[PDB]
This record gives sequence, C-alpha cells and structure tokens, in this order.
Amino acid sequence: GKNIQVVVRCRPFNLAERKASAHSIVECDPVRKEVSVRTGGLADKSSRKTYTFDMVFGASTKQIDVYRSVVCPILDEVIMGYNCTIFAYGQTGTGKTFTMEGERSPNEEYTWEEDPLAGIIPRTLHQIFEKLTDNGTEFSVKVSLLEIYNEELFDLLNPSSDVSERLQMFDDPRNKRGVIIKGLEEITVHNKDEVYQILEKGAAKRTTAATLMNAYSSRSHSVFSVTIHMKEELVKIGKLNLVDLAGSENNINQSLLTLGRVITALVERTPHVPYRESKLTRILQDSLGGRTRTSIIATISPASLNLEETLSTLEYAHRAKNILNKPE
Ligand SMILES: CON(C)C(=O)N1N=C(c2cc(F)ccc2F)S[C@@]1(CCCN)c1ccccc1
Ligand SMILES: Nc1ncnc2c1ncn2[C@@H]1O[C@H](COP(=O)(O)OP(=O)(O)O)[C@@H](O)[C@H]1O
Ligand SMILES: [Mg+2]
Repeated sequence: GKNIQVVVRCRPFNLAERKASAHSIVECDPVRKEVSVRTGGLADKSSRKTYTFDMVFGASTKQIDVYRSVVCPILDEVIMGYNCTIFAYGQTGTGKTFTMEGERSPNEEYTWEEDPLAGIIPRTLHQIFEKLTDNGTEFSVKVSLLEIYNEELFDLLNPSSDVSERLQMFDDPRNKRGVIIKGLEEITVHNKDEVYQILEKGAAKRTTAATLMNAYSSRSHSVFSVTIHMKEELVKIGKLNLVDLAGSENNINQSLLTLGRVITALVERTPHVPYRESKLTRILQDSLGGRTRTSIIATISPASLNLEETLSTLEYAHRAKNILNKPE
C-alpha cells in the first residue's frame, strides 16, 4: 500500500525571460512543501492557487540536492531488489532534461564524475558502482535506452548504424502488466569508467534522430533502463526506469494524451483503465498502479507568460498523488 510520491522543481528565470522583464508568479516554499501560483494578473492582485506536495525545490536548488534527497532512497530500494521509476513531467523548457541528465560545465573545468551540473542518470550510474564495489556482493549492471516518437520505437544504443530501424512491442506472458521490446539491445556496463563512453554513443544517435524527425527533442519520450543482478546463495534483481517525457503543452501526441486519461481513470476509480491506447502507457503500466515504486518530478517556469501551462502541470501532478501501487 504505497502512494506515488510527487515533487515539484521550479527553475530560475532564463535569459529570454530576463530581457523581456518577466514577473514571477510562483512562490516555492520548501519547508512547508507548498507551491503557490499568482493567478489574477493585473485584474485581481490577491488570488492564488496553492498545492501541497511531497517536496518542493525552489530555483536555487543544486543538482546534488535533487540526487541526495530523491535518488538515494530509491536507489537503496533498487539495491534491495525492487522495481522503481522516476519520470520528469512538465512543459518544454522547464528543466525535464536538465533534471534527468544535466549538462557539462563549459571550458572543460571538471571531470564528468565531479561536474556540479550533472543530473540523475550520470550520478546514478557512477554511484551504483561506488556503492556495490568494495561492498561485498557479486553484481552485473546492464542498461538500455529506447525512445518513443510518433508511436514508433527507436533504439538509441543499438549497434545498428541507422537510428531509424524500428523496434516492436508485445505483451509479456511472464508478467501480467509488462511488455517485451522485441529487438532492444541491453549493454553491459562493467565498471564506472565505461559509463561515459556509452552515454557518448547514445548522445550521438540522438543528434542524428533530431536531423530526421521534426521537433524530435520535445515530442519524444525517453526511457533509460538500468538492471542490477546481485548474488548474496541468495540472488535479488533490481530494475530502475529513468523517463524524460515530451513537453506537456500538447497521431503524434498519442502517448502524452493517453497518459492523462490513464491518470484521471485511476484516481477516479473508473473500471477500465486505457493502458493499451499508447506505447508509453503500455511500458509504464506497472508504474501507474502496478507493483513498482514510482516518483514524479514535475518541472515548471516562474514566468507570468506561462501561467496556463504552469497551472496545468501542477493540477496533473497534484492529482497523481492519489494513486496507489503495491511494490514487490
Ligand atoms: C557530451 O558528452 N555527453 C555524452 C554528456 O555530456 N552526457 N550524456 C548524458 C546522457 C546521454 C544519453 F544518451 C542518455 C542519457 C544521458 F543522461 S548525460 C550528459 C549530458 C547530456 C546532455 N543533457 C552529462 C554527463 C555527465 C555530466 C554532465 C552531463
Ligand atoms: N533547474 C535549473 N537550474 C538552472 N537552469 C536550468 C534548470 N532547469 C533548466 N535550466 C535551463 O533551461 C534550459 C531548458 O531546460 P531543459 O531540461 O532542456 O528543458 P526541457 O524541460 O524541455 O527538457 C536548459 O538550457 C537549462 O540550462
Ligand atoms: Mg527536452
């Protein structure tokens, strides 16, 4: 009996916004875990909409704070042999990818292990090896990376040199809420020093996919899966899904569209839940009311221009707090 945990992260003003003299309409209070939105513009200076969350990160939050506070507890439950999912949800430009992946600091000032701008994926891989090596247990780590665009499936770590070769998806007859990704390459990570070269190749395939399909970065969903096998004889198996969704400001929007419908259906206790109607909600079905521990990172902008999309994100995120999973 475990509810889905949801956090909110507000980014600082960007440069376009500073030049346009944007006003803030967001107040993020981490102590009381509240986000408050100024909704009345020039007409009603006093009206607000306020939501309470499991945690709230204001503009000044460092990447390392997201990792320590959110990723470590989940990583520990993966090392204990459970299934866990984290996805970033919010409008384009609000920090979904900065949170899940991060950036490299310019001028080559840092190693990739120490860069303060790295996000969840690079820290998770480095720290899995740190925790288990010189910890006394036998383990193998494998990772995969598929992407969803226009309800087609692409393998961004595949040995094939053409990124456009499509994957295919079938119900898993071994697990009642799972899928099989026919064709998906799973690459073994032998140690921490292999982590960066694997990311490099996936980044290169992503760049080429951008030249082939319209608005690729913002209309595709990203699913980075790491699986851990541990032998202590007692052998546990953990799996962690790290998902970066497409922009929530929306043929093409089918997974995003269904995802809301699926959420509304679970929290309204409707009988039939339309998991089957999109590729995304099929992959994530054990993560939306199944037996997987799930956490949502909802990203938003402080600027007045984005009032409607900020409200839309908060309401979707707040409503998903009412969904229960039953992990292992
Ligand atoms: C240019 O060199 N490369 C390959 C990188 O810088 N990275 N590769 C990443 C990555 C790639 C994927 F295909 C899938 C998932 C991922 F997380 S993470 C990232 C940043 C990527 C841009 N957001 C990074 C690592 C370490 C410190 C700071 C940033
Ligand atoms: N939390 C943050 N702190 C500082 N800068 C951020 C933050 N989140 C996003 N940004 C900046 O905003 C830009 C867009 O963020 P990104 O993650 O690419 O958006 P999306 O939500 O579309 O993936 C990036 O260039 C990044 O530098
Ligand atoms: Mg993006």
